[PDB]
Amino acid sequence: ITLKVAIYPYVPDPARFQAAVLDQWQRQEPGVKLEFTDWDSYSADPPDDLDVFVLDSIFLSHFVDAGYLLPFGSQDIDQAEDVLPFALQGAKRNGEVYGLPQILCTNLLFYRKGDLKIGQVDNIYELYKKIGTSHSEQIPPPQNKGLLINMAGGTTKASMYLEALIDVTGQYTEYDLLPPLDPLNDKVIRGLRLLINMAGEKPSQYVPEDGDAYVRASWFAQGSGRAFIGYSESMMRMGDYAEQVRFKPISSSAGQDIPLFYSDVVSVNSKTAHPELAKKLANVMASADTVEQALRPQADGQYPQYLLPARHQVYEALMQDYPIYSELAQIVNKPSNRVFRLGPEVRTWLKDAKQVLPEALG
Ligand SMILES: *c1nc(C)nc(N)c1C
Repeated sequence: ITLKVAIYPYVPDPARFQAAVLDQWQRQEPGVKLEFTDWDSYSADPPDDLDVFVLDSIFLSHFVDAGYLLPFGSQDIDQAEDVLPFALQGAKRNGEVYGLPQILCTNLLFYRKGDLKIGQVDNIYELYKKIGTSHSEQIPPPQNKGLLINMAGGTTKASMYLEALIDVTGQYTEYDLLPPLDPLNDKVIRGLRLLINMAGEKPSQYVPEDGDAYVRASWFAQGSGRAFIGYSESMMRMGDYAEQVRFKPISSSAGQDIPLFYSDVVSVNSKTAHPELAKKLANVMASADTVEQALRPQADGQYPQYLLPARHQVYEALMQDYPIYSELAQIVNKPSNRVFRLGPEVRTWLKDAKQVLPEALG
């Protein structure tokens, strides 16, 4: 018996995840072989021979209604009480749990220590009041000037549009029915344009030819820009500098915010020939032990990945050695937090949004 598995591809160090999963799997099932494969939910559906895999929850509704996944009954979920409540709830559809939460993500406002004025900023308009508009298109921005932020790519901008709308309306929704692309929401568009105005056009739309997703974090640590909005994982790349930066959650408006989080969940193929064994592996990949092992440094010169876990036990175990995880645990335990979900017609809607958003954003 060989199981085909795919870990989440977009992390600072996927090799650390692959080694943690293999190590933990072998402790319970040394005879069942694992064949690790490359798979991305943003540009592909689940292959028929891919047994276990990790996906971004915006695609969960589509996969469920298409008959691709195998639901997890209550007796198929290990230590459900340790999993953050909002994360567990965001993994349900048609009354069933369709995925096991592994990683969570959210943009944060990074500023340098000593710069107390930015420490008080709570939303993008207050940020604009402090740093103002960019006055250069150079890449990267001048030393200690402007905002660093990745807004390159269609789905990123489409995602940002939909998260902002929920803040504008002040009511959470899983978007079972996606919104009209014609009468576009003005408040949301003005907000997205403010971010571009603060960061510069070319700098905000830049894509490195080597595909380094954490390049803006390296520019910030070197002295570029005054503020940087990016995921928590950006800190692994900062390395030694991670201790010198400060960070806090930032809203796209003055209101109720409703903190939204991207959630990467572990699911099982409805077509798998090994249902219980597959469910056993899904639990291992999402267990507190393998996630802690994947986030911790595994060789000399290595730094923590700084990814957000979905179980309480991981934050507790990483805290002593890495005090940064204490502030991340606090952000993640807010009562109002929610998982970012999109309707069953995501793919088509994304195609349509690509023909109208760039023009609206200038
Ligand atoms: C979290 N959030 C996003 C949007 N993308 C990645 N890769 C992660 C880990």
